Order: sequence, then C-alpha cells, then structure tokens
Amino acid sequence: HWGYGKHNGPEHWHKDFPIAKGERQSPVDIDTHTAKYDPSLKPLSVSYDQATSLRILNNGHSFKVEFDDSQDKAVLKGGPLDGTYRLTQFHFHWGSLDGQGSEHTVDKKKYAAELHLVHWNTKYGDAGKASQQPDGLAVLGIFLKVGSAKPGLQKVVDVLDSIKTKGKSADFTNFDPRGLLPESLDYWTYPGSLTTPPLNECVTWIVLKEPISVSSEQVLKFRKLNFNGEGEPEELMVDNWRPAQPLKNRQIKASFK
Ligand SMILES: NS(=O)(=O)c1c(F)c(F)c(SCCO)c(F)c1NC1CCCCCCC1
Ligand SMILES: [Zn+2]
Repeated sequence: HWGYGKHNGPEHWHKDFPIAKGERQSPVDIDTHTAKYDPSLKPLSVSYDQATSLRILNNGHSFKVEFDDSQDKAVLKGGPLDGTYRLTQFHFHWGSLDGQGSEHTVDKKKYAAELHLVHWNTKYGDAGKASQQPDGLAVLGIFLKVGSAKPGLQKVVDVLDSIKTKGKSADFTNFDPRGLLPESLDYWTYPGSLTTPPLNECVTWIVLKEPISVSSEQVLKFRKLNFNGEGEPEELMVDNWRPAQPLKNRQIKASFK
C-alpha cells in the first residue's frame, strides 16, 4: 500500500493513482511575488459556532478529527467559493524536524506542519460524491511554526497517547476548531487536489497567509505517534507530507495586497 516511505511514498503514488501526474495536483509552492491580488475575491466566511466533533483516529498516515456533517453546523463560504461547504474533518501533516512538515511552501519556505480543515460542497449531498467533482471540496490550510504554544491545540495533543498506533480511535467531543485559527483570514487560493491517494482533482485550496504558533512540546507529541500498527516494528509518524507539485497551467490568487 501507499504511504510516506522510500518504497511507497509520494514518488510511487502515480503507479496506483495515475492522477498523481495530473494538471491540478497539490500541494504547490506559493510564489508570493507571482500570486495575483484579486480584488474580486471575498472575505472568507468561517462559521464554526455549532461544530460538533465526534471522534479522533490514527489511520496509519496521520490522525483525523471527524465531525458531524449531517447538517450545516460548521461551514465555510465566501472567499473564492460559490455555495456552502460543510466541515467533515481536520488533520495535520508534520515533519521530523521543525524545518519541514508543511505541504504547501511559501517562496520555498517549509513550515513545521500544516493543518487541513476539509469541507465538502453541500450541493453534492455527501463527501464521496463531492470528491468526484472539480468544485467538490474546499480545504482550508494553515501553517504551523514552532514558538509559543497554541492553547486551542492542547486538547488534541493531550489525547494522542490514546491513539498511538494505526487503527486506534477514541471519542473526541466538544473540540472547537476556532481555537486553531490565526487572527487574519488573508489567503491564497488555487484549484488543486487531495494530497493523498486517490489524489482526486476536486479541491479549491484556501491557504492562510498567517501561520499559527505551536510549541515544541506540542509538535513533540505529534512526533510520538506511530505509522505502524501495534505489534509491528515501530516507525515514528513523521514526514507525512507530499512535496510541492508542478503548478502547470494555474494561477494562485491572493485575497490581499
Ligand atoms: N490532505 S488533504 O486535505 O488534501 C485530504 C483531503 F482533502 C481529503 F478530503 C481526504 S479524504 C479522501 C481520501 O480518502 C484526505 F484523506 C486528505 N488527506 C489525508 C492526509 C493523509 C493522512 C490520512 C488522514 C486523512 C487526510
Ligand atoms: Zn492534508
């Protein structure tokens, strides 16, 4: 199966998922000087007031916090988007060291981690259907740098010892994702893809300019997770990021400047 290692990592994925060499793959490097300010772009509307987190899983690739998306409770709209996108889950990608871990890069700079809040367009009724559409998903990406702790992340990190190995899950209620957001909602946006198999080209990416700060203690807890299932040789879950892919025939638009 696919993963993040030498024999099954990103450079191999195209064998099982030919779309890996497609025209709108993610992530990308965001050239800040080349991104076009678009005064037509709207402020992003993040309405996470009624979010209902349900569970947290270690799936052997990352961990994901999944939400109740059976009614508009936590929705994204505006920005570059037409229509309403419901939040289904968030997850992170991170590195073995603080100088790598993000999927997107900014003028080639890598961040220590990247948070993805995954939303699906309600016009398609369910996330599976939405993933088959070019405007099906909107992923809000937030960079993490290491410095001051993020208090709103602490409830996540403190639960990770309970899901150390692949397949372990736990109930995870009343987590408020508003505590993961930076002050500014200035963003870059472009059409792209899932960053893991099946790599579907179904995502409107919205990448915030302003990172959040997390502490070294917080990211050390991410790096204590394991890729392996219990009983298998121990492999620390680190460097679960896809590198930047060719921009091809895309422009990155900026909501600011
Ligand atoms: N990274 S991402 O935000 O483009 C992303 C989606 F938008 C998705 F909608 C999904 S779910 C559809 C794939 O089966 C996804 F897995 C990822 N990637 C996964 C990261 C790899 C580790 C698995 C944990 C799930 C998220
Ligand atoms: Zn992701």
